[PDB]
Amino acid sequence: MIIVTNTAKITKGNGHKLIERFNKVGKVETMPGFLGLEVLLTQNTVDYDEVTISTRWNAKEDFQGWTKSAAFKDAHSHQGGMPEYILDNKIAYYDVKVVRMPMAAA
Amino acid sequence: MIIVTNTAKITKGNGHKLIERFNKVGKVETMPGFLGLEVLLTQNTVDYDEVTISTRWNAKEDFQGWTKSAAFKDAHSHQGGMPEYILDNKIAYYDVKVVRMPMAAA
Ligand code: HEM
Ligand code: HEM
Repeated sequence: MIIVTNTAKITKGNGHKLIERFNKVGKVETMPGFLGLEVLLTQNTVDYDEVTISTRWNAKEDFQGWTKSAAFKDAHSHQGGMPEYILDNKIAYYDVKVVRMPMAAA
Repeated sequence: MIIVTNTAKITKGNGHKLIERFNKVGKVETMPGFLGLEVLLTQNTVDYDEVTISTRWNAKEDFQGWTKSAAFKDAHSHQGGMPEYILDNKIAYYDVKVVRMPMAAA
């Protein structure tokens, strides 16, 4: 299981613009081995906003299948480019090593 | 829903020791409002290992309850510094803004 994150440093007060763009049903959710997408807003950021798009996958090849897909090319078409309010963008890949679920579900 | 993340930069090759410490049943899974814990290993880190412990909570109050509990005290009795392979420690808090679950492609 892997998580792929795209973390955007955004000019203060503009985070909500990037969140609104992901706040809708899309195509990545239909891909094989997709397990979930979440959008996070970092707390306590002083001079900027930080918005994280996180996607979780059975395996890296499932993510790679999506980035080759047509729907990825359709969802990376009319973006209006990278918005001006985006100061910095980091991408990271994580291996999930331990998962500990609640007792209320056990 | 919120996420609290502790990110440890570790001496390259020693990340498995921290992962191992969390690879067991603990007491945080028993806390009210706890929704899950996972441990991540960042890919393609050059000089070091990076291990992230992420915990998910229904509300900030639930996490606060946990940090005020005798279980958190006892787990953080410490009274002696961290292992020498732990180089740095960063804590972050996130608000979950959007959740998109897998969907049938039809
Ligand atoms: C490298 C610079 C990148 C920029 C500037 C960028 C920006 C954007 C923007 C503004 C959208 C809105 C269009 C839409 O959501 O339909 C979008 C689509 C999307 N991007 Fe990126 N992105 C980048 C790379 C990435 C990466 C690394 C991921 C990894 C998860 C990713 C995942 C997505 C997803 C899931 C969507 C939505 C597709 C859907 O709705 O099905 N993107 N991108
Ligand atoms: C800032 C300095 C910190 C140090 C030196 C530290 C150190 C430790 C150590 C050595 C353990 C081992 C106890 C065990 O394996 O159960 C532990 C437990 C743990 N710590 Fe930290 N910690 C720190 C902060 C935090 C914070 C702020 C969080 C917030 C989420 C956190 C999350 C956890 C979790 C989830 C556990 C395991 C709880 C369980 O197994 O029931 N740590 N801590």
